Amino acid sequence: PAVSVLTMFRYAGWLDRLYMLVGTLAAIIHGVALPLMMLIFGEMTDIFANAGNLEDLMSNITNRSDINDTGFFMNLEEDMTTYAYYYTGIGAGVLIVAYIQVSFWLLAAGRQIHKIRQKFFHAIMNQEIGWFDVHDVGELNTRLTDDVSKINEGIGDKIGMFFQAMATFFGGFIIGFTRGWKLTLVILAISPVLGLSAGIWAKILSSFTDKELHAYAKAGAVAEEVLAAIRTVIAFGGQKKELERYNNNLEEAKRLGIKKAITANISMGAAFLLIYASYALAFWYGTTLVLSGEYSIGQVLTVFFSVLIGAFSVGQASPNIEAFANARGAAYEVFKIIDNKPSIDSFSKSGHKPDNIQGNLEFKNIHFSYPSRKEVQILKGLNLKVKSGQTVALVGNSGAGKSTTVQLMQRLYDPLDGMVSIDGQDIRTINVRYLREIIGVVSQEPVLFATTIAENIRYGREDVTMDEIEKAVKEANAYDFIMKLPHQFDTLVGERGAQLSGGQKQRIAIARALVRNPKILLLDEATCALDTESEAVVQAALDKAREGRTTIVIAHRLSTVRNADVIAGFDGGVIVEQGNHDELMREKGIYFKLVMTQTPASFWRILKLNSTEWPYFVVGIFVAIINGGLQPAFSVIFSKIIGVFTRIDDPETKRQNSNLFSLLFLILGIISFITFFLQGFTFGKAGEILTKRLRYMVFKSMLRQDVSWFDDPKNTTGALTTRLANDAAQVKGATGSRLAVIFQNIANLGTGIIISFIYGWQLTLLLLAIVPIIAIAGVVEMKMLSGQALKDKKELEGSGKIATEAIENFRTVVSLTREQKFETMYAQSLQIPYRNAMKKAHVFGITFSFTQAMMYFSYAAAFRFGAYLVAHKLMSFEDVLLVFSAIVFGAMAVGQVSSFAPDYAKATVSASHIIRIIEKTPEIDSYSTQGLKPNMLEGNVQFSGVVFNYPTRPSIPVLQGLSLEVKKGQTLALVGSSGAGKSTVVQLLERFYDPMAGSVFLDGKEIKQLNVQWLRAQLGIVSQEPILFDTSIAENIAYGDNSRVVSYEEIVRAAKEANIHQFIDSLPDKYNTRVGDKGTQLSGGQKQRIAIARALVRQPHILLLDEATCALDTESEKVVQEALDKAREGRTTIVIAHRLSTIQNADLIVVIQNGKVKEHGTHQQLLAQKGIYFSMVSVQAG
Amino acid sequence: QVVMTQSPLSLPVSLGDQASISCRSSQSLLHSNGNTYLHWYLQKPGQSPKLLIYKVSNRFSGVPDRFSGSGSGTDFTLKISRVEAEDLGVYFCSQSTHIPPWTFGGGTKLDIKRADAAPTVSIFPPSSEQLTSGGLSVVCFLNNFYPKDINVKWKIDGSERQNGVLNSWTDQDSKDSTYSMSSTLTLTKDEYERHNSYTCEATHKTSTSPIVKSFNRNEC
Amino acid sequence: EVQLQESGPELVKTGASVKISCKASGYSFSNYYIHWVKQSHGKSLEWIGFISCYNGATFYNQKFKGKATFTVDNSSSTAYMKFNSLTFEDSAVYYCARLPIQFGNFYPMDYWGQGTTVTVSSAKTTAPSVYPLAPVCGDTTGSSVTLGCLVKGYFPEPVTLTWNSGSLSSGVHTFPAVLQSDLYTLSSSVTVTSSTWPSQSITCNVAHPASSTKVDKKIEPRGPT
Ligand SMILES: O[C@@H](COc1cccc2ncccc12)CN1CCN([C@@H]2c3ccccc3[C@@H]3[C@H](c4ccccc42)C3(F)F)CC1
Ligand SMILES: O[C@@H](COc1cccc2ncccc12)CN1CCN([C@@H]2c3ccccc3[C@@H]3[C@H](c4ccccc42)C3(F)F)CC1
Ligand SMILES: *[C@@H]1O[C@H](CO)[C@@H](O)[C@H](O)[C@H]1NC(C)=O
Ligand SMILES: *[C@@H]1O[C@H](CO)[C@@H](O)[C@H](O)[C@H]1NC(C)=O
Repeated sequence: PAVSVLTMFRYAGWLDRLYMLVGTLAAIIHGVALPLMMLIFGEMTDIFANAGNLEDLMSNITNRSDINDTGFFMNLEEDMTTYAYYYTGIGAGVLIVAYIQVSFWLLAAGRQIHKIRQKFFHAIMNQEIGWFDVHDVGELNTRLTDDVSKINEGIGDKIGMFFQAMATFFGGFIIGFTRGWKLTLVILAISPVLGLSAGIWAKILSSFTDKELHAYAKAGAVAEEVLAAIRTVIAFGGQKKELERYNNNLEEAKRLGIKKAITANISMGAAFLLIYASYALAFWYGTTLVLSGEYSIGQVLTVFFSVLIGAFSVGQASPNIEAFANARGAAYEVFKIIDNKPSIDSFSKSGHKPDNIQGNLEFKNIHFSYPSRKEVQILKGLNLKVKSGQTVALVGNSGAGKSTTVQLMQRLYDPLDGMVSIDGQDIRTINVRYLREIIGVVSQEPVLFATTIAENIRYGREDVTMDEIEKAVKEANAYDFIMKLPHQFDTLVGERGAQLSGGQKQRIAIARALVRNPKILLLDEATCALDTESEAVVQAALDKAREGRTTIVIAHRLSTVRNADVIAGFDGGVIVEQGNHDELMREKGIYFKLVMTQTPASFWRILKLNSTEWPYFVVGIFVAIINGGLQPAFSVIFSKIIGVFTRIDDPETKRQNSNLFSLLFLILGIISFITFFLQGFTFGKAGEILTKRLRYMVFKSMLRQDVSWFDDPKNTTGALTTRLANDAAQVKGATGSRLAVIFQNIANLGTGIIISFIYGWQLTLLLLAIVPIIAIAGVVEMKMLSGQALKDKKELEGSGKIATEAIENFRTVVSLTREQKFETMYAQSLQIPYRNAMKKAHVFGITFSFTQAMMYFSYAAAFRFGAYLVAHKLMSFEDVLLVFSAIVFGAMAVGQVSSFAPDYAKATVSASHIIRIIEKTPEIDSYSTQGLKPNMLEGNVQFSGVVFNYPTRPSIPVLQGLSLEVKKGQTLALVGSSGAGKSTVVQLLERFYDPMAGSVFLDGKEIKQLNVQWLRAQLGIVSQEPILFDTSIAENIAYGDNSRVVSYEEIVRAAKEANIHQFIDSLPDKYNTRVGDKGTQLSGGQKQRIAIARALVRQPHILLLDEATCALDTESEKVVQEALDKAREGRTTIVIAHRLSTIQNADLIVVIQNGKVKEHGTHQQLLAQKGIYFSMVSVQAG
Repeated sequence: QVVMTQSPLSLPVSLGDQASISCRSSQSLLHSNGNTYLHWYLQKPGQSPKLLIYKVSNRFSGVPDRFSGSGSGTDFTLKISRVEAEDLGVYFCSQSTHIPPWTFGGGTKLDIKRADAAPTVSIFPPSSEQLTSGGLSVVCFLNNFYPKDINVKWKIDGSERQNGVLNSWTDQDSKDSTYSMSSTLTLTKDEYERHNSYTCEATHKTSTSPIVKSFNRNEC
Repeated sequence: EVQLQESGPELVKTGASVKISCKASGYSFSNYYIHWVKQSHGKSLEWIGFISCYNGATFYNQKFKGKATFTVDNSSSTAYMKFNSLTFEDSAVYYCARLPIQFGNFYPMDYWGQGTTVTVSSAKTTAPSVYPLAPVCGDTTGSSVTLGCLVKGYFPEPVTLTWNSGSLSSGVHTFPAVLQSDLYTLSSSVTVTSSTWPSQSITCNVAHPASSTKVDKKIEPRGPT
């Protein structure tokens, strides 16, 4: 997994190589600016030191002295007239050089990652459909955003700072060795340790922003799986249990957070302990080297400052090589996708294009297996012919040969043996595209793309006129209801717009198939999922669509298949028998068995929120001042050591004053290491118990909130797991971090302003003019070096919608072959923020260049007027060092501090969300404890006139006056048409909502006065596709009854009546077998039996069976019906019914339509009624 | 401008013992810091002056333990303890702690302490070639004395003459440890025809009797 | 190794300038003040001035202001002074000392040049006048005898005098050159026995370079006059 460096630079034209060449040279001559800045600082401090020693020698020089000493400063006043020119030359050079290095690398990266991103979406959309099912689609989408964003970060900007920092290294040691080699080697003895501390500090500085959620990822997985499965976790109880389990995963993430923050502040503590120890070593040794008359103070500042910025420039270059290595590892599988290759190329123009095709269609001896598992054989020796205009319907045992025929006719896969022909010509010698345009597909579940109706007709064929769209919609029997919706064709559909029903989406999918005008029509289970009222109009539209077209239909419930020309039956991938309906009736084969089976801060509130661990805060405040105290203290002792070398004292008192100041550097180092070791410990631990307690309170709060709150489109699962995870770690910064900021800065700058005004006030006013822009330089440089000021990832979230849409709906976007239109839309949505990023690449280059240039110009302007003050004797040089080091270096420190800490806008909007959510009071309070709670177990249920509206769409009504009685032990099944409200009765009887009017009675008593946990304790729900949790078998079945000790033995009884015990007894690791993505994948029937067992552990007196069409399993269909029949024998049971075999034996069945019950009676009595029951039973009679 | 009166003037040290040299300033050499800044230097003829002691009691990197100094205020002393034959030069005391003149001391030679002896005298008249050319020069040689405190006396006809005199001394002879000097009068030719008695005398400590030598002009 | 070496002796006529040099070797030259100090013959060490030697920032004594001018040369690492408009009161021995700039006044002038002597004259290159000095005629009472030869009136320095062509070194006393009427004067004597001279030979071999002169005065006794 490693691209070579030259193979990575494959998408650069002739221009971008010139950009990175000129930006490389600009990196080289930008990196060498700062060490020669330390050179010029060395010469000027030799100017001031020599003139200060000469004038301070002869102050005993009366008579006349008014022009002697003033002339002794006429030395130093015309000499800095040219060092002001050197400083403004380095500044005016580093302005354009710093400009051209940063903007050129960002621009080369913008063009490269524009082409890599666009062509990577090309090469994903040009990939075969068998490769699609091997590789998980969500991970491929996350690869599309993440992996290209990673090669973006590695390719452009970090490897400009790499050459900058390495040129700073080699230039720093070249001028270090050419000024003085002795002290260069003395620092070079300890420079591995300095370089290592610098490297670890830079690496924890860079990010520092992304690797913070790995400890949380386990508990975040727990919270995600329970919020994804809300309607079974607030349904079975276990709010307390899953709350305990998330708490238990949460405390470990708290512990790893503690270890993270304490190791981060150890790693900063060794950094400042080593710069303030190397200050002591090099001013100690440089002192005992300039006291011998061997160096000068300008050499010691030059060679020491430049060598030490060199050693720290290494570690400044440390994370860039690893970001390049991560970029190269990402580019191995991006480049490995975009190189090569499909065998069936949907873009090529190679094969023939025969016109006026009639559709004589042939399968000959085809043998095929899916590429995910070669070992099972799906189709063996299959032979078919269907000639033009004829209709073949293919039926048999499900899962074998039905849908693979329609997936081979589109040439989605190549068969291993045999040949498939169209019109006598082999399909693998014709072009793939022209193949896919002459065939129209109608899938089982219809998909709509998030744009207008007419824009979905554009995807069918792009050059269609609006009149032809109107005729195609009229032919698809969709015109009258589409004229009735509020906006018009321009109505927005998708996940953002209004939600159409399944038959509606399906017949406009028919309208796409009709606008393509195909000669061959393929229908794969077009009406298995649809109810009895919409299937008539859909079957009318499909019977209109079949006129004049060769048709292949794969479908269950073969009611109208009789009219089709020939029926073909499958067994083991082989069609055993073929003919018209009546021949398959006389044969008494598979088909006759199927027909007889058929028939706002408020900031003080956040400190009040964190008003439990006040002792931490108190020690934190007392420790933060000590940080702010030691930043001017460095400028004080620094200007006292260079202030003791610009006077003329005794050699022994200069030796012992400099030993005092060197030791005091080391004391500053120790009392720095302790003070933000434990400052990081106390604000880190107070903020992390704040975020653990705040996560636990917000999650306990969210498990209480009703189903009404989860239906809110502002409250999908990504918004709540992302909101919880982000807005609990932010609010740590809203209180705990800001007091460290304000007290560090107020001691830092406050003390610097005060001591600087005491020692000389004019120069402090001048530097006070400079003090905003150089602190801006601190914050802008720290936002540059953290990687924060370049990435935003909120301008590409308008272009990730279409990419995500095209990856997830890839079967449809292949079967109508609109890879090209999606490449176009993604290309333009990529090109607008491309243009913006091209403009921003100049603005950030000029603000970084400009404000660095303000630092260099700031040296110039400070020391010129400093020379003028010193010249008229109304200051000294240690005072321009004290007020310059205090105001300026304090300004850099308040920039670095005020940027290294977290934000404050995101922190306060986060705390507005958290304290806006944790004090929310639910309507139907679940964690309450009042209620009647009787010991009755009869359970005669009675709905009386229930009126309900779903709160996500309160305009449309669903239930109006629904009344029905359910006696003890009997069975009521409920059926009806679409939009009736039949799925709502489970949610109303379980009291997810209360009705507006009417009443719900359990056992003569209104539910609204009973306790909700007891009510849900005596109800056993069995959902349609059962949700299984990520744990073993015994917990998933034992999850049924909580607040109980449940015995292991008790699991076995429920598994017996759920008919899995005999099947489990052959499974590996019978009862502690883990289930999920890693363990065995069970079929939908076996999982359905597991949900039956989970409902059977409770032994409830009411059983709610929520089951739906259709079951293709044919090996567990009968055992799930056996387990359901064993469960319903002596229990009051309400079933939402779609299988017609369960309803004959029910004691009563209820047909609901538009919230109204039409009629009642037994099955055969309502059959003799000759109404809706007899109509629904009469549909499958065909 | 503190004018240092370094008191020795010439110091007769013997070989293998201690001799002290005094430096007496004329202003208090005590700075505001409690440090007295005067420095002692050695100086041999022909070579450079060496720094020897600094800040009356310290010592410089490379000089043996025979050299230590003491004193304070305006009285200062260096101690030549156990003198060798290698340190025989002129010693002088820097500095004024009050700058800018950096006033140095005068100087102090050293010596060998030979036992005393009276010099030898001889008068040489003006040569015949100078009588031909146009001048006169009477020259009194007097050799091999000790110490360097000798006063020569020219007296013409028993009368004083204090101008046109030429004294010349030699240095410490490093084998015999004595000195020598000679005096010379060059006068105009005509004056030799105006006097007879020319007398050179030696006033030295080893004889209260003056070492007189004389000649008259006419005899030979 | 720290050494300050200076140039050779100068013999400059009155009025013209002379440029005298202090070459430094073995240390960091760009720190130390270079003090120029003056020593006359048999007087205290006068202080001429100094230079800052980083940038040539002079400071002159009040006596030697104007009639002395200092300068440096950083590349060859030398110091200089041009000492213009000479008089007779400026023939002396000039030294250069180094003082640390980091603590001046509080630290001794620790390393010194060997001293360059500047002899300021007004006369022309003159032939000497070598005269024999016999003993006074009459008695010869002492068995030891002293013979003299005086070299009178020459210029310039030096005269290489030698007794008996170098074969006699048993009492050779050769005095320093005394100056009179801006013309030098040297004397010499020897001591032999009364049986040596006038029984054996004796002569004074006087050699002056600049007049290319080798006078051989064999001394004779004073006879009748
Ligand atoms: O700001 C520019 C240039 O600024 C100047 C230009 C010219 C003259 C100057 N004179 C004095 C001060 C700055 C001057 C340099 N940044 C200074 C700040 N670095 C930051 C940083 C951040 C916080 C605390 C200390 C440091 C220092 C080095 C370092 C090592 C690894 C990663 C980041 C950094 C360190 F850990 F030791 C980046 C480069
Ligand atoms: O303001 C200070 C103090 O830093 C902090 C103190 C307290 C709290 C803080 N919190 C967050 C961030 C920084 C904090 C940071 N400058 C950052 C900029 N330095 C620059 C600099 C520039 C380039 C590469 C390395 C360095 C680092 C030191 C240094 C030495 C001589 C001349 C300049 C500098 C060095 F070569 F080793 C000065 C210190
Ligand atoms: C001392 O210097 C000042 C400078 O103006 C001058 O006025 C004063 O006359 C000087 N003193 C003497 C005695 O000249
Ligand atoms: C230093 O002081 C003296 C006093 O006369 C003066 O002549 C000289 O010009 C002064 N130096 C300067 C640069 O003014």
